Amino acid sequence: SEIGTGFPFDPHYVEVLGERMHYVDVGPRDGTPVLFLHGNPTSSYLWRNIIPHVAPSHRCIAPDLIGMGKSDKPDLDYFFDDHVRYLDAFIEALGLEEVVLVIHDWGSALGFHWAKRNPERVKGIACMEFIRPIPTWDEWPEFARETFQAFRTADVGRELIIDQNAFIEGALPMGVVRPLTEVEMDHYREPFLKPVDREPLWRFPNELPIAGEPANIVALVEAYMNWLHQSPVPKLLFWGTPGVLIPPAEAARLAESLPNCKTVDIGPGLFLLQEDNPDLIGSEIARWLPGLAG
Ligand code: NA
Repeated sequence: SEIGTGFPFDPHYVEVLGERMHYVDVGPRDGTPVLFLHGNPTSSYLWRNIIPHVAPSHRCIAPDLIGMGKSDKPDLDYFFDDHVRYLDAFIEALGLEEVVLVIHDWGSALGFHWAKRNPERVKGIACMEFIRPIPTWDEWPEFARETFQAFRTADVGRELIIDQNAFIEGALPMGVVRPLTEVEMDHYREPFLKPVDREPLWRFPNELPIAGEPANIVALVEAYMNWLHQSPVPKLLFWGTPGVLIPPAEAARLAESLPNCKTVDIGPGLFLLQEDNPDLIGSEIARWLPGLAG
């Protein structure tokens, strides 16, 4: 597939709530910008081979979430609400008005939550392996079930994620169909070389709305899934087999229940669909974008 391992983007940094957040910023500076939101345990690196399909026709902005990627690492609890506050302010610091969202994992919770609060400002949502309510563990795929249950068990989770760096060395390769190369692994490892900096990677999977907990995250996600269900905004939904957060049966269900939703099968896929078929994801987004103007 010739999947590029390089990250050939000029680094940019903007002051947000007294901290520096890194972001990619390429492509033309008129038109509607496309805002790329990664999740755990990733960063803007996740979008490296999708962005070139879009940059020719649209501005691409891809921030690194606070405590992740090349962004500053303040001493926060790194709950979802921390991420909401920082992204809201990133968005304001960049003077963005209307945007198109391209989102994944916790980047999708952030995006969908920002959309619900600012519906008039989002012209489209491209999403994949995104956060929805997981009412039973039974719907979490077997192969990844014990991994995440352990992440969420008291003290054992921290030892795995902070001490063994398990999210990076274990969960991450598991969530990619193809074998990641060492070069790719080293980019992903980069922000988390020091154990103490791995805090956001532990808090996040403990924020996942699974089996009713944490209750506040469940309610928030349900609220944005309800907004999404009601919203006429154009939607582009990428899915793989068997997936992780989004099983093929869930995508098919959403294909019918979500208004103005086009679904796209990337082929074999787990968690980081971007790593398995970035050419289809990129080119489909690029084809879909011009229609957003009406
Ligand atoms: Na997570």
